[PDB]
Amino acid sequence: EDLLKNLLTMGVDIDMARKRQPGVFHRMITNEQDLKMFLLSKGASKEVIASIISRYPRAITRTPENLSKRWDLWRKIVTSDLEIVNILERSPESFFRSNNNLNLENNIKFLYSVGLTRKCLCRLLTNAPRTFSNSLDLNKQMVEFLQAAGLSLGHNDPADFVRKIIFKNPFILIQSTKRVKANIEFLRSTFNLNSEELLVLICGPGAEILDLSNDYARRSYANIKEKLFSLGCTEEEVQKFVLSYPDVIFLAEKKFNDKIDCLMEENISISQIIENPRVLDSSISTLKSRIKELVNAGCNLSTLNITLLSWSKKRYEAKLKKLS
DNA sequence: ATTACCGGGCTCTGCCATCTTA
DNA sequence: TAAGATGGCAGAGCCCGGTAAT
Repeated sequence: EDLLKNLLTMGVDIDMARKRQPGVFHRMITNEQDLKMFLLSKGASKEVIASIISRYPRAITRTPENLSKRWDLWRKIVTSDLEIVNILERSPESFFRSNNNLNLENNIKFLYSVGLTRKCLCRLLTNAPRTFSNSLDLNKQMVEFLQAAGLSLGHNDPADFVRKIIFKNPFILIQSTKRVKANIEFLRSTFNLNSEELLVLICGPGAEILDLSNDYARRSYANIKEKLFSLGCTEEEVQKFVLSYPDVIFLAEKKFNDKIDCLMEENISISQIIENPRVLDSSISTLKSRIKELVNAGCNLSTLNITLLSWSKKRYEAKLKKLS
């Protein structure tokens, strides 16, 4: 009876919560009060708590014992309570979507057995907390898939390919094997692509391509190809460009296009752009801002070394002063 | 003294469909 | 036989600066 009343004083968005997990509002007993006190005990603010419950109401059905034990387990990896509060504020999901603290502990044990340092586990938990609410079996499937993928390519020891991939791509363990697989084949088919260069790309600059949802990478590449084609770039140039800078794939089509256009409207050549791909790191606002200042000075941009467009504020602002 | 090369940091959460489970 | 547990989807960059090269 008191549920809807307490949720209110807690400042919970009751309507949003009702829509997310209706079943929680039909339970006879709930522990919203204990949860609030528990989360307060560990630094969480009243607003954070309200936000947490609004998003994952089932949170209020956990007991003081489970909560405390789960938290303790996380503290085997994360060095402070505050670090755990921030993770839960980001997404309540990993912490609250399971009450199975045995599975959690097995996940921790299994990851250690994979050869991962506690520092790495901390990295995994902080970046991809949801790794730890996966079933052990799900985490096993991915690790196996990765070993199998490692040796199916030219890797001297798969067990170490796994750890490299996990370090560069903390999110790898919260992707389906279907998704990752599709992204590897995309890369393999689309480009060259010998195993040795595939490995490097995968454990390096192109690591997060493997986390890309279905058809997103193929579609992004096809737009890049078209856009660059219409601009007089050959296929080999496009390939070279994307491989020298796979981050470009993460941009939305319109953003990529808009960014190319905003540069070339100031008469920077497409050749200048793709030979200095990092200029594509700066936002359209930042590029426009700097382009104004540069042309606002003696600069012609057509013959200027445009690398500065993507330099840190400090280094850019310095070069700009000198330029006057 | 200045630019090139290059890696690292942030936050990547929140929804829904399908099973398990009691 | 409804909730809880679980898997898996779609989501759509920008910035800084240490160190090597010049």
